Amino acid sequence: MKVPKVIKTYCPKCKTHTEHSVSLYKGGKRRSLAEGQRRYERKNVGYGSKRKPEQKRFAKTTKKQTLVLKCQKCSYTIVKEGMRLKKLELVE
Amino acid sequence: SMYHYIEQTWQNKDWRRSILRKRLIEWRRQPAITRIDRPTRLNRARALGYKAKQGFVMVRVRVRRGGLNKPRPNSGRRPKRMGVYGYGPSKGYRWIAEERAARKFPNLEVLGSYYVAEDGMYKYYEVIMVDYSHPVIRSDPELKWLQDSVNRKRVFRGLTSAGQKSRGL
RNA sequence: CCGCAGCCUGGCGUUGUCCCUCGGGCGUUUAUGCGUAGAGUAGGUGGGAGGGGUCGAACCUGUCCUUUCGGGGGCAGGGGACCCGAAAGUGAAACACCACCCAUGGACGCUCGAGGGACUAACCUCUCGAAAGAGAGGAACAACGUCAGGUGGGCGGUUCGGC
RNA sequence: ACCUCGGACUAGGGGCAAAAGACCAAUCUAGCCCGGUGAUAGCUAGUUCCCCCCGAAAUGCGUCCUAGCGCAGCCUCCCUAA
RNA sequence: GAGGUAGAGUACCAUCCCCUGGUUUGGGGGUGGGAAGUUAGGGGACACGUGCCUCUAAGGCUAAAUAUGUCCCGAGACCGAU
RNA sequence: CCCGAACGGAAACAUCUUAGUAGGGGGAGGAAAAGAAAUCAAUUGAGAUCCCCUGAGUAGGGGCGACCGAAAGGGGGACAGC
Repeated sequence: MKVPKVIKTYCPKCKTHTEHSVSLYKGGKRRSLAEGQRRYERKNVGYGSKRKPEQKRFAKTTKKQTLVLKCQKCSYTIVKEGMRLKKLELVE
Repeated sequence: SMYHYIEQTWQNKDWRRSILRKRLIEWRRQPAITRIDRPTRLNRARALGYKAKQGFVMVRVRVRRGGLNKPRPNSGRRPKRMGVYGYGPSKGYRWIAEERAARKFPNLEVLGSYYVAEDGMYKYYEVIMVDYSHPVIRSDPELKWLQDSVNRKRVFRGLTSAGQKSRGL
């Protein structure tokens, strides 16, 4: 697909339809020392089999594409619903 | 208070260590268990109540460093309990020191212990060892408790200071 | 699917002393600096118009080194006492004193590397020696412990869909 | 490479095997005995007094699920409700 | 009022391992470092700082209050010779 | 007091749990152990330890799965401290 860089949509803080910056969604860094991460080593310490099952088989060819819009007039950022696509082209 | 100054030289670091290294070598020639007529660092022994009155004695012993001397299993086991590296003898070497030391002189009893030197291949400790059958200590008001049986062979059940330490009180 | 022995490598400890070339430093020892306009070496920021002055200066005369030989910096004697301005320029001035930074070199006690070498006193191997102790070769390595990584059906538990 | 006798040694995930997965006490694809341990069975057989009333299903969906279970439908018993 | 004493490879720290709820927080050990010590230290749920509160280890030793039937008295909705 | 299991459970099973029990080794006594806080908790309080009832399947742990599982306080017993 093709999507323009700027889309006039509603801004919750601006309480009307405003211009926005549109870009793909990117996951953040794993951010070690998380509670869900801390227990991993505390569960991996000692002797035993691979404590947590890990996925090895993959079925879906692609992954869901998500749109991220930022509200220029108030620096707000909104999170949109995902969708399955080949590759979301950001060219206007 | 010499005992205050004995470790003033040897508190954490002193060139005294070079001298002991010489003593360290000769002790390896000495038997793994032996008797020394006068205990080394009285600051500990007297701190454990040792009295130079007739009826006490000092013993030195050495042990090998490393993890636990545990065999690999052979039957059908789950991976959890079958690894080997990383094990360690749960009860401390300070504790183990008296044990073999205790067996040496069963007609006596153990009170307290400490190391005095240590290299990368051996640990060297010193242990108070008391005769209770001596007709001297038999009449002490200050240690009349020992006349009872229950004080015997204690180190094997871990009622010594090390045992209490191993139990983490 | 994996796990654990064993193996290979490396780190740490048992680990000592002389070093040796170089590259790093640690706490020190010191000394070396021109885009233009200008009395002229303003390298860049500070307190600072006072700093030096028998609590030794201006002047010129040489021995000497260096540099964009521009020019400044260090030598005592000849000279027994004088110069910079708060005054003229510079997007940024005082060779007025004392500080900080960049930057060049050597050295001092300590540390790490590219490493290399040497020794023996550790330790190891062997022999003699009743013991005690002695001698011979390697060597701060090796080996051990511990940790990590690579390998690892040598051994251990397991699954091996459904219609 | 004969045969055999007396003594002795090698222990089970081991021992021995001029090696057949053979033998190791009649027990050998992992010996025996005793203990974990009254282990595990979505399997198989049995389950015992009388009378009387009421009185089914063999279907749907889900399930490493079709020799079982969960939610339904199908039963009985009780109470309330008008 | 003045002065003095008051327990080291111990605390504590990093790492590996063990276990317990102890979890970025507990205790033990191995390994490596490693203190202060009265004008000391520790503790008061992640870390650090600040105040406030309470204890003083690294040595002892200890009456009773509970664990049990090899045994001895007593009692029993325990069985009557498979 | 050290060493240290599988069986099963999770409808599979490997982390986990079954479990520091079965069992090994050492050493006692008639009881043993432990026993005088580096204890708690929290408005500035209590005052050794032990066991009994609660606190409480609470806190908290874990493919957050089966499951595991405190403490403080209160209420009882004897309450001795050198």
